[PDB]
Amino acid sequence: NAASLVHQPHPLEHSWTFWFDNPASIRPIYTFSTVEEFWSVYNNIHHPSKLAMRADLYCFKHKIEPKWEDPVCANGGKWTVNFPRGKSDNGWLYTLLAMIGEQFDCGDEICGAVVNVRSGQDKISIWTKNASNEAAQASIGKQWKEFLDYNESIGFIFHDDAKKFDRHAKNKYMV
Repeated sequence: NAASLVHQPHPLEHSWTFWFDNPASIRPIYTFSTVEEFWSVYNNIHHPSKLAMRADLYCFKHKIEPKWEDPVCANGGKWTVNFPRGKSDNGWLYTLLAMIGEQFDCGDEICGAVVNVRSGQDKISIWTKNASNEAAQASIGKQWKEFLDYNESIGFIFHDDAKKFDRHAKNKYMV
């Protein structure tokens, strides 16, 4: 009946799923496919300023698992930004909105994002596919900086390098 007609949800291009790792143990917690479901879920998950130390909160396209070994992610990598502890809520929200709104020019390459809550600095990363496509990666990085008003350099780390070297993995690209 007209009830659904006059209050119709606004579908997203993709479905997305939040995953959480507490402080193989990464679990899916909320899926959403519309703008209204996004805000409903976002308003019931803690913002990073109220997540516990060592928490990782991921938002990935439906059916991409946030693991280096996932076949979509395997040859990919990540861009990373840093924020002071407890000062990452706005950057997280903008990152989410840019992703789910398909605002990136090379938005095909995006897998998802994650916020890592740590003492000292919080980190946010966008995970992408096809690490070796430097042009596409640089487009994403540059465009992300512009969305955030971020004024520092940001680096891209191949998943292959993060797996092999650990803390010691270096940035392949910077922008």
